[PDB]
Amino acid sequence: MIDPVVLQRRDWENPGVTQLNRLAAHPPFASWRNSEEARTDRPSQQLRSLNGEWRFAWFPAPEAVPESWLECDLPEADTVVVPSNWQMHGYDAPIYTNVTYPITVNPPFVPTENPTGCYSLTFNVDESWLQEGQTRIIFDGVNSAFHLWCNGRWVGYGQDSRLPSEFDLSAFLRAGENRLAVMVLRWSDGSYLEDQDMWRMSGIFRDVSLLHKPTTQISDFHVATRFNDDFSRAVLEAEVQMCGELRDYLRVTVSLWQGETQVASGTAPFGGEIIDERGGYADRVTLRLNVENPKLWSAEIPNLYRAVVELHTADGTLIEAEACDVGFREVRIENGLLLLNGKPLLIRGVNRHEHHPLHGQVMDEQTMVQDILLMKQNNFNAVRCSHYPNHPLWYTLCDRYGLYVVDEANIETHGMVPMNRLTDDPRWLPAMSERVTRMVQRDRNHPSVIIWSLGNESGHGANHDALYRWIKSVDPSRPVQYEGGGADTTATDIICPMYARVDEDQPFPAVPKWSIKKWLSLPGETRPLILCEYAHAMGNSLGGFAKYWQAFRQYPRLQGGFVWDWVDQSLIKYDENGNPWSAYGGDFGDTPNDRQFCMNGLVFADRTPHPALTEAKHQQQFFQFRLSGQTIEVTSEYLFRHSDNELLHWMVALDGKPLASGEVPLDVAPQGKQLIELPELPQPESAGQLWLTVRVVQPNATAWSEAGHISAWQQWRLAENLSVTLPAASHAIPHLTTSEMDFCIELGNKRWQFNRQSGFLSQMWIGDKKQLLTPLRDQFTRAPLDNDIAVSEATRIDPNAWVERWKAAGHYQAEAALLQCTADTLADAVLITTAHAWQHQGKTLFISRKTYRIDGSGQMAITVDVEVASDTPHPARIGLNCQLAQVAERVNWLGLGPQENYPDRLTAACFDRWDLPLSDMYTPYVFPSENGLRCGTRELNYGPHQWRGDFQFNISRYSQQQLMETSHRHLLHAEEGTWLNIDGFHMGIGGDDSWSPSVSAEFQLSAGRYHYQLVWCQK
Amino acid sequence: PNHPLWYTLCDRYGLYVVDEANIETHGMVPMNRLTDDPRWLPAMSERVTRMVQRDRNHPSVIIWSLGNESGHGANHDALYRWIKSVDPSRPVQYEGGGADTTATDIICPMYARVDEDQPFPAVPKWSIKKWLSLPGETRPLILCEYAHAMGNSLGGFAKYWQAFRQYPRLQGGFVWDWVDQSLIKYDENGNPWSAYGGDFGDTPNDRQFCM
Ligand SMILES: *[C@@H]1C[C@@H](O)[C@@H](O)[C@@H](CO)O1
Ligand SMILES: [Mg+2]
Ligand SMILES: [Mg+2]
Ligand code: NA
Ligand code: NA
Ligand code: NA
Ligand code: NA
Ligand code: NA
Ligand code: NA
Repeated sequence: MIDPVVLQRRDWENPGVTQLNRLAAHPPFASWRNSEEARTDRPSQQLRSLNGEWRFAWFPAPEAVPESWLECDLPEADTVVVPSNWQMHGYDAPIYTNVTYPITVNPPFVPTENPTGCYSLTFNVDESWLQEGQTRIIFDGVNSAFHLWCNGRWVGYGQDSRLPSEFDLSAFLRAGENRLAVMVLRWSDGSYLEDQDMWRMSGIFRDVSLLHKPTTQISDFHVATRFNDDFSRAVLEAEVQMCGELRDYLRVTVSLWQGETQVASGTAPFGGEIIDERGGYADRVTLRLNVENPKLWSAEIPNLYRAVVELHTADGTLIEAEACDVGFREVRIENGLLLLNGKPLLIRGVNRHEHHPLHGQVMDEQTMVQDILLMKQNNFNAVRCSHYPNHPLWYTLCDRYGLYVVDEANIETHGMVPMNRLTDDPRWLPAMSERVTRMVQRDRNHPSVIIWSLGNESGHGANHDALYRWIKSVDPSRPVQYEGGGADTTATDIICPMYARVDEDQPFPAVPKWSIKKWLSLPGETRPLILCEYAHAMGNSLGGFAKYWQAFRQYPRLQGGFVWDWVDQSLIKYDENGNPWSAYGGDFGDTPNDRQFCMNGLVFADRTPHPALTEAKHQQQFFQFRLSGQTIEVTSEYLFRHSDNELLHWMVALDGKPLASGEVPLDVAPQGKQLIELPELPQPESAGQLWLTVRVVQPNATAWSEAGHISAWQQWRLAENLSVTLPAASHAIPHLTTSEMDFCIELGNKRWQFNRQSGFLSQMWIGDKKQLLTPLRDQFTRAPLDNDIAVSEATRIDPNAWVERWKAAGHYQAEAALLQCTADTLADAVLITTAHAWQHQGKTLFISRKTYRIDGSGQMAITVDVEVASDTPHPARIGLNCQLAQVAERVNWLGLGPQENYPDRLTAACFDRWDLPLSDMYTPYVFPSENGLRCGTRELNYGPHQWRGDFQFNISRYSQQQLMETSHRHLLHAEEGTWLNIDGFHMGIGGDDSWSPSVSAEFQLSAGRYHYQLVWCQK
Repeated sequence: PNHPLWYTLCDRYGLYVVDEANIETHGMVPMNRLTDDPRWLPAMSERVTRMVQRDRNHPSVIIWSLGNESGHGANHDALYRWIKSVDPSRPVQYEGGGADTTATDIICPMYARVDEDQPFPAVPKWSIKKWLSLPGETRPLILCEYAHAMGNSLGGFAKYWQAFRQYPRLQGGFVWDWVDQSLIKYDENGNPWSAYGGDFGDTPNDRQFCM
């Protein structure tokens, strides 16, 4: 077995040892030996990728690894791609757990059965690399700890899954063929700081590379940009550090480029200013470059310069060059406001994990770019790196596309009891400090990073305070935030709670979540408030999103938040027929697990939007609208840019029929206003409601959007002319036929049947074709949403959860008892009158009283009046349902759409005539629930049927019962015909969080008495 | 940190104590080379945290010190905040990097003179009366070392005390120092004599500067 010191020391069970022989952290290097190549950011011959086909063998523990593996390839090993997580190749199971550690909590110890990945690579090194200078290896991401060997000799050890580990291999390599051996441990003492709510995987999951640096080398460099009061003048200050022999002829030149133009330059020998009694840094120099009228960086306009750092002899010999993109911007908190370039930010943010449904936690350029384009297209301007430093390319892309970044240390100890057990313990300070300090050393030159975060969900400990102060000391250019221990501790510049509600206090002992409006004004409080997590987007969610944005806009110091979160953490599995399906917690034999709680995204794992995404896009719009008469007032919420790629399209329609349209160019200054006078509108021919819709279209393509991109919209009701004309009097009269079992009504080809034992319409005919597969009955329940269920930890139930209260009240079990069923014959109609009581174990929950009026024109008017017992939990819905025999291709409606919308999530929807394929009327949430509702609907058309009134509906091939009984979307089967759920009223979906009741009072069905009417006819 | 009995004796006899972390990197160039280096933060933190954990219940300890002559690095700032957080009962002081940095609650220079400025670059030793009223300065001033008692010395001692008594915010200081670091050697006849640097074959050495 591999030995002796390595297995003896057990460095992976010691928080005092987080590395051996690891090189110092630093900003991204490429060691260009040509300055023009550095400037253009073209590939460097001194930076080689070792990604591709490696050899891999799996072992149950490090003790099981054979000693021979160190010297030569194992025959039993396989050839696999690197980077990769070994769970994704099927070597063992990924584990989904939220809070509870995937291992027994016994710090610093891990299980003796410790899955061990043995990676190896035979590769070539050219003689030229070994004759001179330094050859290092860089592992961007290894999860969670590893020992490294080169050509059979031990090199070093590393921890922290989310930052690069670098080792000098100069003395280990030979010309020609070389062999790396990497023993990766799944569990280590590092795991105690990696308890993020996500899939627990392992392996070499980020890039591996070889870097060649000269012996005399740039070892570090920091770029700062400071400004005068109006940002018309800047000073770029670049501190550069060298390693190697100090020499008088050595120089650094820092040159600043705007495209092909060099805007500034400075050259100096080494030797910093005196700093104390012993002198200064002889191995450092600081260059100061004056920049007049700098082009400022923001998410709105991501202006970048190129800084080239040249290490050279005085007489002109370049030793090496390094470089970075530079964004001129100031981030500061002043008078309680987070300012960027002097202006208060409004953070339209989202948390984003590094997740791919096929490749797990391995990130690629295409996916990153896809994510960024989708975020910006949906009006996000900010991302939180939940909850670890990201793949290095992410920051480069955020610099270039323009997104504000919160860079977050890889520290989460959520499963500890209490949460701060390790973070208050000075014995864990060393391991914690490296996760903070090495992040700052790596990422401090990226303009996109505007805020540092100390980690996530690790309570508040003294270690947090120490590292807070370390950051403030080494980098005063960026605020520091941290949510743990109450979101407003001494370790944060920003009040940054998770799931604090807008108006409602949640006064938990020790760590209350105050109403965000209340929080700001607590005695002595002065800081800005930006939620690190809010609007939990789990399944059918984002109810109440508009309430946050209204408050964000009204309150200066409420400066936004980061939605939780971007993308469902579902993984692809394959069934017996090789068909892909989306899996969640427990689907890999992983146990214990927290099931679907890993799926909280605005988008599906494949980046298909959830309906909630449009709600986010709309509330995060950068243009605000008001209407007065026929004048539209457009207000810009851009801070820096003019509206130079925007036109306003307007449209007036009468119940879906276009009356007039037109367009006006937008010419709005940042924070400015523009008045748009609409032309005189034509008088409507018919009766009904006029609707004005405006939309902001971007005529030109950008780096992040296509030509014609819609960025903003708004609707208003204009004039309404109420119909005062009586329908044409029909000559025909429907006939009533009575039996003991049934009332049958006939009118031409049309027939209705009411069952006298049940009291419901049991059948209808058009021609002599039956229309119903299941009778039309009241429905007071929905297939529970993730929010209704309100579970965040599989073993924990909130008795106050809506699903728990509905179940215990017997809402799902309640049986309809007939009280009345009579028939009457009027002058031109047959009138059926019914009353029902729903009861559970002697308690009447609901009473439904109806009339059905069928006239000579063939229309059936259903009037429904419902009583709900005041002491039963408010019902999910008050409506009717039936299974129609007809399966049609299209659904046509006049109401809110086109996408799924609910009462507390309908601001993004527009009133119009919508026409979709039936399949679009179902939302494929991975965990199935009530879905696909559209609200404020006045007319619905499906095949031969038309329903009219003022209702909410959903329509699909899946019953509420099936949705309720099915755990995974791939297990759903289309039922015979089409299930129609038509509601007079429907409860909000909530989502302020998904583990407690979160539906606001105004969206609960608490009125006790409810009235609605539907007219059912043939089209 | 001293032998544990020292604090017990200071508690019982009555002496105010500045308990100081075992951190001095005077010989580094510049002096803060290690203390501004995040890789040395772990080793440094233990010298501070384990001192606090040991001595925090002693009433005689009234002030914590982050060490001596190690310039001023970001590691001092972090450890300053660590103490402030874990023990709000005692001020934290530290002289390195100019005696009035963000890592000290007390302006605590060594060998700053009463009336005479010593305007060294980066780390000046202002007149103590002047130091107090520099623009924005509010802290008390207590010299961590003053009146260097080397051989025939302590000239001008009365000047310090006159100033300490006149100025409220001049709250005294700690003389350097208590006892000559001389060692006993024996001559050919076995008679004892007082030895200093260099007398043991030790080289390089700084001779009598230990006394
Ligand atoms: C905040 C922390 C994050 O990692 C998630 O656990 C989220 C709930 O899904 O809460
Ligand atoms: Mg360890
Ligand atoms: Mg967590
Ligand atoms: Na605001
Ligand atoms: Na989650
Ligand atoms: Na425009
Ligand atoms: Na379900
Ligand atoms: Na005094
Ligand atoms: Na001395």
